[PDB]
Amino acid sequence: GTSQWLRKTVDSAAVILFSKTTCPYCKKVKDVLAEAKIKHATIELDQLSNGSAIQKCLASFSKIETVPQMFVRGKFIGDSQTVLKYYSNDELAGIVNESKYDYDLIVIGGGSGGLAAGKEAAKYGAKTAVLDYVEPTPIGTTWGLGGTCVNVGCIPKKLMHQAGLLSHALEDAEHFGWSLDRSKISHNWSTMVEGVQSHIGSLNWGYKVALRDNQVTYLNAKGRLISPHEVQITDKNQKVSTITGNKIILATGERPKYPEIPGAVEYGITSDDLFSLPYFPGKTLVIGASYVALECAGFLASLGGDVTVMVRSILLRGFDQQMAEKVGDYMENHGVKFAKLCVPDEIKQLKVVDTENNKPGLLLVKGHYTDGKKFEEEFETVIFAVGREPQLSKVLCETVGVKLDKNGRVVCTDDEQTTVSNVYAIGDINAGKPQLTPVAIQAGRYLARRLFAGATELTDYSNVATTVFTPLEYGACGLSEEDAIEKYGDKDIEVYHSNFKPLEWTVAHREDNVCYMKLVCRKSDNMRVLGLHVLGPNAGEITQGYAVAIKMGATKADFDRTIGIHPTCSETFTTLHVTKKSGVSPIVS
Amino acid sequence: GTSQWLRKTVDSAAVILFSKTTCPYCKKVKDVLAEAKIKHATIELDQLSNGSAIQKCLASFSKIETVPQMFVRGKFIGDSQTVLKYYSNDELAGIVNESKYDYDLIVIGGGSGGLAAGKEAAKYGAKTAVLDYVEPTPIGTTWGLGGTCVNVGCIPKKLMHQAGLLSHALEDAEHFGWSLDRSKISHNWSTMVEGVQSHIGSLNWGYKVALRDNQVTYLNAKGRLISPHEVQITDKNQKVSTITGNKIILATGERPKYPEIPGAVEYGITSDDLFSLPYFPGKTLVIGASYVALECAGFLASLGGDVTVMVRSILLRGFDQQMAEKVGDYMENHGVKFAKLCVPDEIKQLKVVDTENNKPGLLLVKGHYTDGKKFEEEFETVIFAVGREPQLSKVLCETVGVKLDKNGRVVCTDDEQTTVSNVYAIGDINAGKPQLTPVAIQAGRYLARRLFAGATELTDYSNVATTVFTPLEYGACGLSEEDAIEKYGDKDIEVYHSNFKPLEWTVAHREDNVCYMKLVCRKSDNMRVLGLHVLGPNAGEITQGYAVAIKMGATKADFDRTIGIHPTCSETFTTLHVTKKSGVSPIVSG
Ligand SMILES: Cc1cc2nc3c(=O)[nH]c(=O)nc-3n(C[C@H](O)[C@H](O)[C@H](O)COP(=O)(O)OP(=O)(O)OC[C@H]3O[C@@H](n4cnc5c(N)ncnc54)[C@H](O)[C@@H]3O)c2cc1C
Ligand SMILES: Cc1cc2nc3c(=O)[nH]c(=O)nc-3n(C[C@H](O)[C@H](O)[C@H](O)COP(=O)(O)OP(=O)(O)OC[C@H]3O[C@@H](n4cnc5c(N)ncnc54)[C@H](O)[C@@H]3O)c2cc1C
Ligand SMILES: COc1nc2ccccc2nc1CCC(=O)O
Ligand SMILES: COc1nc2ccccc2nc1CCC(=O)O
Ligand SMILES: [Cl-]
Ligand SMILES: [Cl-]
Ligand SMILES: [Cl-]
Ligand SMILES: [Cl-]
Ligand SMILES: [K+]
Ligand SMILES: [K+]
Ligand SMILES: [K+]
Ligand SMILES: [K+]
Repeated sequence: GTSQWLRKTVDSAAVILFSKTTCPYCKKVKDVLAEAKIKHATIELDQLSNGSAIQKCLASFSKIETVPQMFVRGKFIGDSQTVLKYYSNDELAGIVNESKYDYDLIVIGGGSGGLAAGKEAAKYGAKTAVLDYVEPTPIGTTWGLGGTCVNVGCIPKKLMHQAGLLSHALEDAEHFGWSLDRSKISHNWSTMVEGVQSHIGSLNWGYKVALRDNQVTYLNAKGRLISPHEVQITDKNQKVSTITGNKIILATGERPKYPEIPGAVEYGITSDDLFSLPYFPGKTLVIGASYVALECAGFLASLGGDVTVMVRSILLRGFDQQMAEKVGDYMENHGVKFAKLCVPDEIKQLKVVDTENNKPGLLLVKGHYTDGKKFEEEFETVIFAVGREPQLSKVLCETVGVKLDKNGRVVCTDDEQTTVSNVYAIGDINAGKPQLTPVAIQAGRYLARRLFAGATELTDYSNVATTVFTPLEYGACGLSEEDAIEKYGDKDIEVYHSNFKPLEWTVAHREDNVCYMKLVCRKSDNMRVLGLHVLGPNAGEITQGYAVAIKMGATKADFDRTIGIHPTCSETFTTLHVTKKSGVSPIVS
Repeated sequence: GTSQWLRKTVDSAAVILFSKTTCPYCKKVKDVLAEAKIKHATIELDQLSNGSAIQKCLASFSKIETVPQMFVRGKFIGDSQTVLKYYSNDELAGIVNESKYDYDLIVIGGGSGGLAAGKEAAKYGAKTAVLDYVEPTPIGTTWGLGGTCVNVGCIPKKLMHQAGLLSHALEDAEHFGWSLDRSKISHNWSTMVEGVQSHIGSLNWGYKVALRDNQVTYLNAKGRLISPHEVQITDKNQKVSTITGNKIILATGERPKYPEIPGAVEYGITSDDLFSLPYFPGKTLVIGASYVALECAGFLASLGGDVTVMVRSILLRGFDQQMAEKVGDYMENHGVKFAKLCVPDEIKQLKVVDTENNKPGLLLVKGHYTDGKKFEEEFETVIFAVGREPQLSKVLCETVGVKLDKNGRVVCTDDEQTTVSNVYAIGDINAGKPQLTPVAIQAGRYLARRLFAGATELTDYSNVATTVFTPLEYGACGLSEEDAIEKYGDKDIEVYHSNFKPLEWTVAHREDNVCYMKLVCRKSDNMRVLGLHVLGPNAGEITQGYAVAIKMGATKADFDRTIGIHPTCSETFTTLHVTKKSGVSPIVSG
C-alpha cells in the first residue's frame, strides 16, 4: 500500500529529493541546490517505516532504485551526476521552473490560512501566488494584507480589550499604594485607534515582505475560479486577466451578516468598521450575543461608553451556558446593560455622521421582545454582530463543481479536499471546522506539506481550546457540560468545580467567588477530562497548556498527581475535590 | 499482599466503614453517622480489584465477612444492627471518642504542610492538634497562624510584585489612550504594607477558623517531641505540659540564615522583616541571588527604590543558567544594579533606624570581589537572602532517634516516614524535596489519607513546576538544558526555542525579542519533553497547564498536534520549529 502515495507525491511535488541522511552524494546535491537558491522538498527514505518499499517502487518513474533522485512537477530529471551537470551548464535553474501552469499553487485569499499555506508551499519549491482583495464595507472601510484576524479581528479586538483592562489596573494601583487620581483620568479613543492602526499597518507590510522574502507572488486582486486550473483575476483598475495553477487553495473567509431590516446597512456598522472608527461610538447598541458582540460591548464600556446588548435568545450560543451566563452576569454588574429576548425591527436616522467634527450621528432603534412589548431608544452607534457568512457566489462560479453545503460553506474531506481533485478549502469557509486563526494556520501548513513535501499528517480539529476576551475572560477546551451529559448520559458525568479569587484582587477589593473553573469528566473512562472551563484574568494563558494534556487524554488523576504553581489562578485546577453531585458549595474560604 | 494493608489500615484508622455502593444497610449506617456529625473513612469493597479478598480477611478482626463493618482505633464496633442500636441510645458519640492518646494526630508546625495535613486528618475522624509558634526575628518581628508562605513568603511577595507590575500598567495606559502622566505619580510604601498586612490578617483568622470548624485543636505553642507519642508544649506564659499522639507529623519548616560577619544580625534584616517593614527601605543592598533575593530586588526597584544585588557566584543557582542570565539582564536594563563575584565582610552602622519619622538608618557595607578588589558603599537598608535552614531541635530528635542529615533536615522514606515508625516529616524540613507550598500541601494531605483513610497514593516530587516572580517572570517544569545534556549527552538533546513579544507590548512600545521560551527534548525517546522554560508576563499561568502534559510524558509531537489559542504568549509553544543545533536565530516579527 505504498505506490498509491508515491504516484500522488511525485506528480504533485514541485521540486522533491528522494534522499537519505547518510548519503554523501545526497549531501552534495542538497548543498548545490541551496547555493543556486533552489528550494525543494526532501523525503529521507532511511527515516520511514516503508523506506525499502519506496526505493523499489521509484523504478516505475526513474528506471533506477538508488539515491538521490530529483523530480520536478512529476518528471524525473536525474541522480546526483545528472543534476550537477545541469548546474555547471546553467540549464538546471531553467529546468526546475518548467511548468504547464504559471503557478504550482494559487491561493485565493491572503488571510490567516492563505498566507500560512502560501509561505509553507514556497518553502518546498512551489511557484506560489497569493491573491487578496478586501471588498469595502457599505460605509467604505477597507484595509491591507492579513485577513480578518490581523485587520478586523483577534489583533485589534485584544488590543482594545487590553485598553479596557488597563482601566481596572488604574483602579487597582491606588489600593496597591500608587498616588494617581483614577477619577480624573479619561480615555482618548482616537489616540488608541492611532496606536492599533499603526501596529496593523506594520503587520500589513510585514506580510507583504514575508511573501516577497519567500518568492511568493502577491497580487492585490479579486480572484475567481472559472475552471479547475484557470483563475480569473480583476485588479484595482478593473484589468481582467487569467493565470493557471496546478493546486488551488480557497481561503476567502467570511464577512459580517446584516439583519434584513430597513436602515441596517445604511445607518449601522459591524466589527469591520469598529476597529478603524475615527470617532468614539458613544452611546452604543450591540445587536447579537456571540463572542464578537460581548467582546466589543465589554471594551467599549470599560472605555466609559454607554453600552447596551440586544440578545435574541441566549449569550454565546454553542458554548457551555453556565459559563456563558456567568460571563454575562459579570458584564451586567460592571456597566454593560442587556435587552434580553429582543430583536431589531428598524434603524431610523436622527443625525448624520459629522466627519467634519469627528462626532458620531444619532439613531432610533425600534425592536420588540418575545412577549410582543415594544423597544424604542436612541443610540449614537449601532453594531451588528449577528453572524458572519462566506460569499463564494463572488469567488467560485457554481459551474466548476465545488459542492457547497446549505450555509454557503465548502464540503471538504478530512484532507481539506473539495469535490474537485486539485482544489482545496481552508479556514472559515471549510464546512464544520472551528472558525479560529490558529486552526486556519495549522490546516494551511499541514496541507501545503501534504501537497508539496509528500507529508501524510492531517489536521486534528478536535478539543481546540478557545478564549472569549470579555472583561472577565472565559477559556475552554472540549465539551460544554450540557454536550457531555447529552453524549455520555448524566450518571456517567462527574463535574469537579470551585470558585477562586486571584491574589491580585485581594488588596484591590474585587469580588470573592466570581472567578470559577470546572472539569467535566467521564466516570466509566477513568474520569477522562472531556471539558476544561475557566472564568478569570488571563484565561487564554491559563487554558492553553491544558489543551496539550487533553489532546493526550488527561484524566482527573493526571490533574491531581500534578503539583500546582503558587500563587496562580491556574493552580486551582490541580486541587479540585467538590463535585456537582455532592451539592457541596464551590465558594472558597 | 492485601492482609498486610488491612492490618495497617484498621489499626491506624480513627473511624472507618467497610462498605459497598449498592448495600441498602451500608447507606442507612452512613446516613446516621452524618446526622450524628460523626466524620469517618469509607472503603467501598465493590470499587476495588481486591474487594472479595478484603471481606474474607476482615474475619480476623470482626469475626464476620458481611458489610457494613464499623471500626474505631483498631476496635470492631459492629455491623448495621449494632451501630443503629448505639445511635438511638446515644452511646455512639461516646464510642468514637475512646482513645489511648489525647490525639490521633499531633502536627508540630501550623504552616503550609501542617495546616493542610491537620484539616485532612480531621475529615476522616482523626482527633487532631496543630501546634504553631512564630519565634521572633532579631529586631522582634512576629506574625499569626499560616506559616512562611502566608505571612513572609508567596502571598506578601507576589502582592508587592503586583504593586511593581502596576508601574508598567501606568506607562502602558498612556500609549493605549488613557490621559495620565506616569512622571507625576509616586508610590506610598506604608499604604501598600497596610493593605498586604490586612490580607495576611484575614488569612491568619481564616486558618484559625478553618481549624475550629473542622474540630482541630489549634494550640499557639512551641512543640517538642520528647518521646515517640509524647509532645512537650510550651505556651506564651511558659506553662510546660505534655500531650500524647498516635501519629506525629513534623512540619516546622525553616528560617533565614545570616552570614557570620560583624553587624549582619545587629544592623540588617531578612524577608521575614521586609513584608511588615514600617518604612520604605530606600537605597537597598540585597545579598544573595536566589529567587527571594531577585524577587525582592525587582519589586523594590519598581517602587522607586535605589537597588543593588551582591552576587557571590551566579544568579538562581539550581535553575537553567541561560534563563537565569536573561532574568538578570531584564532587571539590569530595568533599574537593578549588580555587584558580581562579591561577598560581604562587614556591616558598620552610621545612623540608627529613625523610629520617630519612620525612615531607615544608614549602613556602610565593606566587602570584596573574587579577584581581591575592595567594595565600599552606603546603603539605607541591607537584606540577607543567603539561604534558609531547619531550626529543628538538633539533639532531641537524636534522643527520640529521628535521623537528621548533615544540613539539619529529617531523613524520610518515600512515604514521609522518619526513622521512628509513628513519626512523619513534611514540607521544607523533608530532606531532598522541592521547598514549595503546593508540595507541602500535597505531601500533607496524601499522608493524612494514607494514615486515617487507608489510601496507598504517594506524593510525586518529580517535575514540580516553579515560577520566579522577577519583574519579568520565569516559569519552568523539569530539567535545565545543562542538566539534560549532562544526563543524556548533547547528541541526544534537541532544544526548540523562540523569542516572542506579547501583543500587549506592541502598542505599549516595550521590547521585541526579550521574552523567550524553549523545550529541552530527548531525540532517542520520540523527542520527550524533559524541560519547559519561559520568560514573559504571567509565566506561572502559562507554565501550569504544561506541568500536566509533562507529568503524562508529552513529546514535541504532542505540543505540535495541539492548536494554539490566539492571541496569547502561551500559544508560541504550539508552533516551535527553530532548533539550537541549526544555529538559526530565535528572533521573530509579524
Ligand atoms: C471580530 C473578530 C474577532 C476574532 N477574534 C479571534 C480570536 O481572538 N482568535 C481566533 O482564533 N480567531 C478569531 N477570529 C476569527 C478569525 O479572524 C478567523 O477564523 C480567520 O481570520 C479566518 O482565516 P481565513 O484565512 O479563513 O480567512 P480571512 O482571515 O477572513 O481571510 C480571507 C481574505 O480573503 C479575502 N478575499 C475574499 N474573497 C476574495 C477573492 N475572491 N479574492 C481575493 N481575496 C478574497 C478577504 O477579504 C480576506 O482578506 C475573530 C473574528 C472576528 C470577525
Ligand atoms: C520570601 C519567600 C518567598 C516564597 N515564595 C514562594 C512562592 O511564591 N511559591 C512557593 O511555592 N513557595 C514559596 N516559598 C516557599 C514556601 O514559603 C515554603 O516552601 C513553605 O512555607 C513551606 O511550608 P512548611 O509547612 O514546610 O513550613 P512553614 O510554612 O514555614 O511552616 C512552619 C511553621 O512551623 C512553625 N514552627 C517551627 N518549629 C515549631 C515548633 N517547635 N512548634 C511550633 N511551631 C513551630 C514556624 O513558626 C512556622 O509557622 C517562599 C519562601 C520565602 C521565604
Ligand atoms: C447559530 O445561529 C443560531 N442557531 C440556532 C439554532 C437553534 C435555535 C436558535 C438558533 N439561533 C441562532 C442565532 C440566533 C440566536 O443566537 O438567538
Ligand atoms: C547551595 O549553595 C551553594 N552551592 C554550591 C554548590 C556547588 C558549588 C558552589 C556552591 N555555592 C553555593 C553558595 C551560594 C552561591 O551559589 O553563590
Ligand atoms: Cl497592504
Ligand atoms: Cl454552581
Ligand atoms: Cl522600569
Ligand atoms: Cl503585560
Ligand atoms: K460586503
Ligand atoms: K483562591
Ligand atoms: K495536585
Ligand atoms: K510573537
